[PDB]
Amino acid sequence: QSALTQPPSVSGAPGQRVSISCTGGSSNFGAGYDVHWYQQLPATAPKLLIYGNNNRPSGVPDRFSGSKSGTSASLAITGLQAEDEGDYFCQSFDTSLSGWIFGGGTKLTVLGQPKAAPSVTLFPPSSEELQANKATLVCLISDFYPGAVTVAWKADSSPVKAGVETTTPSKQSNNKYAASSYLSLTPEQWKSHRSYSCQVTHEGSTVEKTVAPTEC
Amino acid sequence: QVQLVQSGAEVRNPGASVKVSCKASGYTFTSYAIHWVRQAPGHRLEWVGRINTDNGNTKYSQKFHGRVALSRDTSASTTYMDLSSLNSEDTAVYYCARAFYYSSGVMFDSWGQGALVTVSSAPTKAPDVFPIISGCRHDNSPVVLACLITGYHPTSVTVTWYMGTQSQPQRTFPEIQRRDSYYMTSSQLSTPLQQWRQGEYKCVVQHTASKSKKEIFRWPESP
Repeated sequence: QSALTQPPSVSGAPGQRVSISCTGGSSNFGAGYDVHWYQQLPATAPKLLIYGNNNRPSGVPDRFSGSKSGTSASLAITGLQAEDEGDYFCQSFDTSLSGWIFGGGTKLTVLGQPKAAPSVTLFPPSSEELQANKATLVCLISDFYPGAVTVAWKADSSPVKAGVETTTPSKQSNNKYAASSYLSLTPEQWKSHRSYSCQVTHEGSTVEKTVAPTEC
Repeated sequence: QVQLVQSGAEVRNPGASVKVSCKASGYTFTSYAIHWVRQAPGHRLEWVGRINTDNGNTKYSQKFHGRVALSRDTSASTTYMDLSSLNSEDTAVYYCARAFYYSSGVMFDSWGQGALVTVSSAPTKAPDVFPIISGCRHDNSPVVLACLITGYHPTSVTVTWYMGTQSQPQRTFPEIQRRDSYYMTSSQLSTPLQQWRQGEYKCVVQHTASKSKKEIFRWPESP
């Protein structure tokens, strides 16, 4: 590989221990360059958290600890505090691209309420929309905590990543989260498949809903 | 203290240019290199380039190629990023970081606040509202009513569902900018529907930026 991989969501009770894994390619971590960690608190600039695998700048609490062995690095956070809630990503250097590389980012949530798996509804293109020579699949996601999901579309059994436009989660009025994802298609492609499927992943479970052109 | 400050937010049209600054203070401006990193909505961070703040040597990311230029003015204590031939994918927040040394390599120990750049070529337009539905009216599967609200600018819209005269609970969903710089969002009637009534429920969409109220009170029979 030539890029870093992280879990999208990591949760923890106040005071517990959590972990975040950064997976690297041979061209990066197997290339002698150490891993850096940065935290991005809400509406703040990214802060240098851990430099040189396990070193800590003066100002970062000792609760954050770093490790790296082989090709996988892990960031440990003991005694989870509400101040830690934010986004975290890893950084390294790649020799095949001769440049820097970053990770997908991990949202750390400090639990303030019990978890809730998302409820999902999939919507086919409307009749008025198809008469306007347009087609859009609407995947609605609501009432989930912590607020971080991963949406994957697929035409029939094969995955599709083109035309996907997913929204970031937004806190509802009852401290839960809602999101949505849209798959823009031509009316030709819609009737050119037996079914479409929206796939939502959240805290160790994936729910999938399916709609067919012939359905209703 | 080491601190980096950048220019304010910029809004441009597709295919144009933008020049964002990155002013340094609290250390020797020519001693440590400055990098540039951007992050698009829904993507990870992406490295742009490194500029040698002494002799002026620049190293750019291969993905950007001839699109970007990094300049220096030692007297001004500022680095610039000039990006040409913009498009919808360039809507992002652009950061600058300082390169600091440590016992085994290079380190980014200071980041700027970031500058938001929006590539939007959209006039003030009222939204289109389509009635979308989940389930058949032909099954005992519950029916979920929603309204699809796409093709407007700028944010935001205000939705309210009605059963006759009384307001009905709804679900609010975020608004996302499309590739064509237009926005779209959805609203869903909360309670699933047991029976079928015609014209009883209705969603009302209000967009004060264009002084318009568009409401739908009929879900056509399915295709």
